[PDB]
Amino acid sequence: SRVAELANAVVSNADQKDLLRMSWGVLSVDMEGTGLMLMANLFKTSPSAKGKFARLGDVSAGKDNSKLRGHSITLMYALQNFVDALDDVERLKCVVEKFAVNHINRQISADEFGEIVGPLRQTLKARMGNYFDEDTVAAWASLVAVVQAAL
Amino acid sequence: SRVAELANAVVSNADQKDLLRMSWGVLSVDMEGTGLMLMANLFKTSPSAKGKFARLGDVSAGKDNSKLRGHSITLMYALQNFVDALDDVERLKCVVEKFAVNHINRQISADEFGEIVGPLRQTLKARMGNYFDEDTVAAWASLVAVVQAAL
Amino acid sequence: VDAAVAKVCGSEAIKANLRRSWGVLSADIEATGLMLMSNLFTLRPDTKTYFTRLGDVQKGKANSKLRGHAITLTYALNNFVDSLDDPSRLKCVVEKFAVNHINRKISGDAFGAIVEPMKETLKARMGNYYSDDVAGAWAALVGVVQAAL
Amino acid sequence: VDAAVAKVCGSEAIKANLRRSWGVLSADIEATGLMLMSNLFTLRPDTKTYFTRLGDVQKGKANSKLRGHAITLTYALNNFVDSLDDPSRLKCVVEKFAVNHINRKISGDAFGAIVEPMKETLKARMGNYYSDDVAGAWAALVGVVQAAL
Ligand code: HEM
Ligand code: HEM
Ligand code: HEM
Ligand code: HEM
Repeated sequence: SRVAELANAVVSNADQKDLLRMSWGVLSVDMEGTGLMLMANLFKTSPSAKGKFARLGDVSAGKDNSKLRGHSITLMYALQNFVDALDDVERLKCVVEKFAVNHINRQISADEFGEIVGPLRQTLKARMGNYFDEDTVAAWASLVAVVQAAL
Repeated sequence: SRVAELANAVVSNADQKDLLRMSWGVLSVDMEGTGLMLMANLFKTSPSAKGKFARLGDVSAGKDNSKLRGHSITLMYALQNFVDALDDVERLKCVVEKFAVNHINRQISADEFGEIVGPLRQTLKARMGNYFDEDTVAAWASLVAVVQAAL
Repeated sequence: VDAAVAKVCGSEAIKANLRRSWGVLSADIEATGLMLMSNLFTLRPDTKTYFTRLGDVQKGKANSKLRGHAITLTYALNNFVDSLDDPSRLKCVVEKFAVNHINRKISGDAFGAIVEPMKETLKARMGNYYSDDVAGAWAALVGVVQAAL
Repeated sequence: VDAAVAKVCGSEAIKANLRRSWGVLSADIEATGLMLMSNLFTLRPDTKTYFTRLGDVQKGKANSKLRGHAITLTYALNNFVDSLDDPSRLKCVVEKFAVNHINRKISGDAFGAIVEPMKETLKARMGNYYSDDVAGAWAALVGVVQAAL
């Protein structure tokens, strides 16, 4: 697999790390709200994803759906985990591998997992406003690609 | 060359980072109190330090001396600075070099700078309680030694 | 679950003690997780057989699957602590967490094996800032998960 | 100085704004410091003259002396934020940092050069969570130092 290669490449790329941490500083202000936003956007641009999340019930109901809420919050702590791993290759690798197993068990493939990038962009536009920059999206895409490699 | 060697060794030593961060969890609960304790211990074991810290006035007054409080608090953020630099060699080196410049300006020799280790040990023992260990002292001493190589 | 949540969220003291202890643990999230798991398997080796995917769990940080698990577990604690001001949030986070453990055949009684390991972890990491009320706070929080299982 | 301290410590709105903005900035202490210094020299190029020990301050992270400075500056901000519960702490911390700037012949007016640079740094790093009151909070904190200079 390319997990080791891509994990090493992310940890050694100071440019990208800066963009990840700066934007995470904004995304993490409201963990629940931002998690729910990411998921809302996912379901809007990948309607095929809705069925995969059937355990959650009405995935369009946002904060009024307790299971979607718990899911969306927990998703944001997975991203916090990744962000806190950006200075240690073997740490990043092992947490990526952990979450890959979670997704493998739901038959989520690499390109399926990639469907989060558009949602991340829309969420970054909402959260960054006039300071939005596409280079940050590319930074998140690079991190997402480490997980994709593990799937 | 020597600062680089020692800084690279700190960044490469994972076990030592664990000891630094664990002990930091206790030292940083009460930054002000811990700083004052560290300084009190320094003045106890180094008579000469009182003279070098002449700006601070009557250091025997401890927490009731405002200049000593301001100093002691800032000292603790300098230790936070070290703790936050353990995964980035160029970061650690620039932090150390800045510390060295400041202490050179205040006529502090390498031997004088090393007077902090005993005080740290006593402070660590006061805070770590039944879970003090000698190895944690050596971990802090490694950081002190990088600065000593620069002085 | 609602009543167990309220025992925690309705107590200023429990919330304060969870928050201050979490402050200490958060100085090293990875080491917290590894120590908690080490204490679990040392104090309660009977629980080792629940962990069939993680290889040799006694190998600690060198076992990458255990390491990834231990780190991630500590972010679950982070999430619980960050949920204290909103009972409905703590509820939905714990309910999700409970599904994960039910899927691994963990009962409430089994989950309670963590209490003494947690107390030891708290004592070791907090030094002279430990008090028994801190252990009480974490036992109450573990009780929320037990109520959900 | 006392009046300026009371304006900060006595206002829950200022304290809450300093704390929530610091929450964001602390996601990357080093990057915050480097961005603040970049904005200082960009929005107030007249201030470059004071920082010639640091060499080419325009080089950012690659300039190790600038980097070391920027990191230390950001921990000074961290210190201010942790001084909000005790007006006497804030006073003595401000007085300490004032001593340093007095000795570099930095006047109150000169020190105030940081305010617009800080405002732009806050906008850039907080995104939609920025508010004018956040900049006001930081200006009030800078005002304490200005009163001491
Ligand atoms: C940044 C991107 C993503 C992160 C960090 C992430 C993280 C997570 C986490 C932590 C869980 C809970 C795992 C468990 O408890 O077993 C989860 C569940 C899940 N994820 Fe993701 N995920 C991401 C993107 C996606 C995408 C794009 C899809 C599909 C299009 C996906 C499909 C799923 C499914 C089906 C579940 C199980 C839901 C359930 O029934 O509870 N994930 N994800
Ligand atoms: C871990 C060890 C140490 C660290 C990280 C450290 C860090 C610092 C810092 C950050 C300052 C404030 C600098 C400024 O604002 O200009 C300072 C001031 C000072 N330090 Fe240290 N220091 C350490 C050990 C020592 C020791 C052992 C001595 C003397 C025996 C010493 C003597 C001084 C003096 C004389 C000042 C100036 C105090 C004043 O008048 O404000 N330092 N130190
Ligand atoms: C404070 C206490 C605990 C926390 C915060 C915790 C948290 C977690 C988390 C977040 C996961 C990953 C869930 C997933 O991705 O599917 C997990 C997995 C697991 N937990 Fe716990 N747990 C705790 C105590 C226990 C105890 C006491 C047991 C057994 C008696 C237990 C048995 C398991 C098992 C078997 C897994 C699956 C491991 C795997 O293969 O990934 N947990 N735990
Ligand atoms: C919030 C605003 C500011 C804070 C908290 C601050 C804090 C500091 C700190 C902590 C140091 C390093 C002291 C040490 O050596 O340990 C420093 C150095 C310095 N500051 Fe500031 N400062 C601020 C704004 C300014 C501004 C606006 C100027 C000039 C217009 C200024 C001029 C300097 C100079 C000349 C030095 C010495 C740099 C060197 O040669 O190493 N500061 N400041």
